[PDB]
Amino acid sequence: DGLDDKGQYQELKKRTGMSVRQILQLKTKKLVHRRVVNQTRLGKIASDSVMVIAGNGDGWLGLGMAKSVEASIAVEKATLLAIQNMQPIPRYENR
Amino acid sequence: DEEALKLKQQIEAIPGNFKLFKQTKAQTQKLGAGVEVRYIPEQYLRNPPSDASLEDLMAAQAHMGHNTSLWNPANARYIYGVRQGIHIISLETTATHLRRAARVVEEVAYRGGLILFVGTRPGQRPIVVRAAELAKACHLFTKWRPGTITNREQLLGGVPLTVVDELDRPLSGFEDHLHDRRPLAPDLVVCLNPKENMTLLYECSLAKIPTIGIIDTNTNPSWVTYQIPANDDSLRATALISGVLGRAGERGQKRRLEAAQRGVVTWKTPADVQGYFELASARAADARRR
Amino acid sequence: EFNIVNMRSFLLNSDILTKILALKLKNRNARVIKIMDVILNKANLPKINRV
Amino acid sequence: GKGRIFQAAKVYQRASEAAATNIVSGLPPRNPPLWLKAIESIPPAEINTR
Amino acid sequence: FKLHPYARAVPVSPSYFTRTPRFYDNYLSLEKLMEEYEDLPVIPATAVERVAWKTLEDIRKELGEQVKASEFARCLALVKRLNSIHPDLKPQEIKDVLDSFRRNVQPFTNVAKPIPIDQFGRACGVGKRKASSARAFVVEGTGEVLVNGKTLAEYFGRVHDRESAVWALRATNRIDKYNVWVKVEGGGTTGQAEAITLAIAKALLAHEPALKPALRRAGCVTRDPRKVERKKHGHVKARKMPTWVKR
RNA sequence: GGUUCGUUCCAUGGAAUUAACGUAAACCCUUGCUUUAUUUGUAAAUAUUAUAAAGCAGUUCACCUUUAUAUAGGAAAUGAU
Ligand SMILES: [K+]
Ligand SMILES: [Mg+2]
Ligand SMILES: [Mg+2]
Ligand SMILES: [Mg+2]
Ligand SMILES: [Mg+2]
Repeated sequence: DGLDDKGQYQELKKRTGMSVRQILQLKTKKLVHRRVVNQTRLGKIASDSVMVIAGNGDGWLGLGMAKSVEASIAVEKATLLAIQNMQPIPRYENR
Repeated sequence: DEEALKLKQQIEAIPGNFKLFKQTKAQTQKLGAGVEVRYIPEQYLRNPPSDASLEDLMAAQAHMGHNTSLWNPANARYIYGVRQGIHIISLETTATHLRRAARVVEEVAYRGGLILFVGTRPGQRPIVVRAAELAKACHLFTKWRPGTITNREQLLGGVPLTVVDELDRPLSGFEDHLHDRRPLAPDLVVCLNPKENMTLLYECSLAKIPTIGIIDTNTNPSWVTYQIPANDDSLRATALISGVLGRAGERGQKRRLEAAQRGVVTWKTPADVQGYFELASARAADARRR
Repeated sequence: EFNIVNMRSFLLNSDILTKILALKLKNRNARVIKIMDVILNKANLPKINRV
Repeated sequence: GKGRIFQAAKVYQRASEAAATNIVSGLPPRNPPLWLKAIESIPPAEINTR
Repeated sequence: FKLHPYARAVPVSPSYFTRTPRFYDNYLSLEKLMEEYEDLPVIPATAVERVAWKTLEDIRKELGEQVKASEFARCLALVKRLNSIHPDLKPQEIKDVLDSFRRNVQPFTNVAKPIPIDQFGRACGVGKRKASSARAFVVEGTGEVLVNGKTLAEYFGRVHDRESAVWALRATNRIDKYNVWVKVEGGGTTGQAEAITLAIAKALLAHEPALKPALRRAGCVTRDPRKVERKKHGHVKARKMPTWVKR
C-alpha cells in the first residue's frame, strides 16, 4: 500500500514474516547515539553508533545496534536488527 | 606388428573370459564348507542395524576415549575408567543415549521435520549420504560455510525449493511463494564430529534448532542438545551410529506416510506457508467483490 | 525530421534521470539521502548467476 | 572468557515461549516448528555434573 | 481450486546445505556408478583412447557454481577410471554420463599461403624492417644482385649492409646459384638492408624449403618488430623527460 | 602456508558469504597470417609493395622439472613458430 517506498522492510518481511503495516505498529525508540571515530591511513572516519529498541507493548522486546557514516542509515539498520531480535519477556500480571 | 597384435587378442578376449569366469565362480566357489561370516567392513551401509547392542558398540571401538591428559572433566559422567592411557566410555551410557537420539530422529521425521546429517571427515562421506537416503534427509560432508543458518538469506539464495503435500507429492500454485520465501533451516542436525565444527552447532543453539552429537572424551558436552558419548575418531563406530539414526528416520517416515493414506496428517502447515494462505484469501476476496 | 522516442521508465536514460533528481533536490527541505534511495529502489535489476 | 554461551539444551524452552503468543497483538499464534512436538516428551539429560 | 490445506516447503536436492549443491549431485552419481560397476574389467592405460575432458572452468560455468579444484580433481579421476571399462562391457548409463564431460573445443586454424613460383621461375619474397618493405625476385642464376636497379655496391656504400642483405644466400653458401632482383622502398640504409634479408630468405625457401632449419640459426627467418617509439607529452622524446627542479 | 607480474590461484582458519570502483580484461597504434577492394597508389604480372575494413594468433605445441598431490614453473642465437 505504498507504506515502504524505499524497500528497507522487504528484507525484514521474510525473516519475521509479517505485513509491512504490522511492522509500523511496533514501538520503536532510539536510545543511544554515539559519535565514534576510527583513525585510518586516510584520516579520521566518524561513524554513528545507535541502539534501538523494538516492542509491541505486550511482552516482546528487541535490542539492535548498528553504525554507519550516515545517521539515517544507522537508525534504519538497528530498527530492522531490533525487530528481528524480538524475544518474549516474562512479566508478572503483565505489569 | 606381432607385438601390438597380442594386445588386440587380449583386449578382445576380456568379454569372453569375464563371462566364463563369472559362471565358473558360481559353481565351485562354495563347496568346501560354510563360512560363519559374522563381520563385513561394509555391513553398516548395506544393512545397518535397527538397534545397537553393547557387543556391537564394543566391536566398533565405540568406547575408546582420548588420552587421559586430553580430556574435558565436564564429561566425566560417561567415563567408565582408565586403560591403555585412555578413558573408557561406559558401554551402557553409550547405548542409552543412542537409543534416545533414535527416538528423537524418529519423531522429528514423523512430524515432517527436515533432518540434516553432518559428518565432515576424510572418510565420513559414504556414511552420511547413506543415512540421509534412509531418513530422506540432507547430507553434508564438507566444511560448513559459516552463516548458512543465521545468514541463510544470502548463502542459500538461489537454491531451489518445492512445496509438497501430506504424501510428499509436489503441489502446483506456490510459484509466487517460492520467490519471496526465505531459505530453510534443518529442524534437527545430527553431527558426527561436533569437536570439529562448532560454528554449525552454535548457529543451531542461536537459532533454536535441536542437535545430536557424538561427544568424545575431549568434546564439550554443552554444544549439543542430545549427547551420544562415544568414539568419534573411529570410522567403524560412526557408521554404526549413523545406521541406527538412519533407520530411525526411515521407520519414522514410514509411519508418517502410512498415516497419510488414512487421511491422518501428523503435522500442520508451517507458519511461513500459513501467512501466505491468509494473503491469498485477501487477494482472492478482491476478485469476488470486484 | 523528429524521431521522438517514448520511454516507459525514467531510469532507462541518464539525461531524464539526472533532471528528475535535480528538481527534487531544489526544495530547501528535500531529504537528499532519502530521495536517492527511492529512485534506486525503483531500478530493478535482472536476476543473474554471478558465476 | 574465550568460550561462548551455548544454549543448546534450552532450544525447547526458548522455542516454546516464542511460539506461545504472537508478536502482532490481537492475532492467534501461528503454528510452531515441526520439531516442537516431536521432542515434547524427550527432555535432555543432565550434563556438567561431576 | 484453492490451495491444499496442508503444505510444507521441502528442498529439492538432498545437498541443499552444501557448498555446491548441483556439483555434488553429479558427483554422488559417479560414486554410485563406481559401486555397482566396479567389478567390471579395466583396460591398460596405454590402450585407452585419448579423450579431452572438460576443465575446471567449464564445469563452473555450466553448473553455475564455484567447485573447488581439489574436489573436482578427485571427481575427474572417477571419470578416467570409469572410462577404462571395456567398451563392449561398458553399460549404456556410464556412456551417457561420460559424454557430458567431453570437451568439444576446436582451435582456430590459420595456415599461411605458400609462395608460388612464376612460369619463369621467379619467387617473390616480402621482407620488412621497421620502416620499409622489400620484394626480392630470386631465380636460378650466377649470383647477380640488383637492389632497385643498381648493384649491391652502388646502392649500399657500407659493406656491413651488403653482407646483411644477402646473408641468407651467404649462410647457406648459395650466392653463386641464384640471381636476385630486389625493389625496396622507404626506411633508411640499415632499415632497407635488413629488410632484404627476410625477403631473400622467404623467397629462397620457395625453391628449397629444407633450408629453414639453417636460416633459423642464421637469423634470416625472424621478423624484427622493433619500431621507433612515439613522442609523449611531458617528455622531450619518447622517454627523455625535461629537467626536474626540486625547489 | 604455498604460488603469482598481481588479494592472481590453491589449501586452510572455533565465521564467514558477497557488491561497487581501481586492478585485470578489452580498446587504439604496431607485428605475422587469411579474406576483401585496385584509384589518385603499384615496372611487369597469373598480385607481390602500398592503402584499410573484418577475422585468427602465444608461452600455443614440444622438452625438462614439480610441494600438501591441491594450485605450477623453468630453459632465452643452434626444439617448432
Ligand atoms: K597488405
Ligand atoms: Mg575425538
Ligand atoms: Mg628519434
Ligand atoms: Mg576466505
Ligand atoms: Mg587496465
